[PDB]
Amino acid sequence: PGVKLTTQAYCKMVLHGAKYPHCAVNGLLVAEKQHHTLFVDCIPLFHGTLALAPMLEVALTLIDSWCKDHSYVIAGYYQANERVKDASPNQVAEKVASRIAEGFSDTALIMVDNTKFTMDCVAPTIHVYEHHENRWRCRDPHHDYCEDWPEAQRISASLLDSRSYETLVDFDNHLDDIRNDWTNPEINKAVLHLC
Amino acid sequence: APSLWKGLVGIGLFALAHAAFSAAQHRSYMRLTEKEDESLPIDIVLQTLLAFAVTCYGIVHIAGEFKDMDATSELKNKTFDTLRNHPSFYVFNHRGRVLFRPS
Repeated sequence: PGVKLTTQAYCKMVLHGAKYPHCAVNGLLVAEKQHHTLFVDCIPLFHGTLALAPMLEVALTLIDSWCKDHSYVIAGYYQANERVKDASPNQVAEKVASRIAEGFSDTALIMVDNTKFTMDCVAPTIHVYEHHENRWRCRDPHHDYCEDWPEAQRISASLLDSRSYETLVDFDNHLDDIRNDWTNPEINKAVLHLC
Repeated sequence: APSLWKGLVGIGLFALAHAAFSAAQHRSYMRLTEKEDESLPIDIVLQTLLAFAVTCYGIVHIAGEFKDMDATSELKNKTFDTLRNHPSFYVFNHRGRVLFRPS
């Protein structure tokens, strides 16, 4: 089964990682349920200690409330480690992956690297792990998960060069600031305009 | 606003000093003339009282802090996000460091 994602979700993930480069970042990819797995967009869950389930409880419940409103579905969950020399999924990540795999039959775990994380990204810099309820833990060596690599590179370079990634909001900021949404409207307008 | 109060206080002090000089001149004249045990005129006395009240008003407004007794309102807008990080233990191992390495 191939894995494919829209450059919007990848840009959102990269920018969420850039917003807090010192603590671990968390995200949730969203797909459409009506063989290749197509991703629509990602929402950033939390940042910081990143070892608390009951906050994830409210986050995931509100995420479900949103998926049953616009007829969406949750595909996978992505997490990046804090240390640069760390590319191994954690126990909480595996627990969330199993929780999502109970419902959906296809959940890929996305590890964001830190070693090859610079201004001029090469291209993929993504680790895809395929986990299940059994002891099957395999990482894909290298494939293509994005549509237009040159265009995506151009938009990523433009977004990172221009300091306009402070508008990116998190679920924690939603609790702290009810004013701020969590659907990233300005980001969507920006990616649509750039294309 | 504080500058206006400071200027008003200074003007009141200057008026008080001028009234003092006028009273001193009045007493110097009084020492000249024998007897004539009279008091200083009431106009200057009213002016110096006006200077007394005017400077007494800004001296209270200059130093007004009046901070709240309750300490829960001072750690009220502060979030746990800033409290989580500490100046003491600081690890310099982040992806932004290698991202910002070349510019």
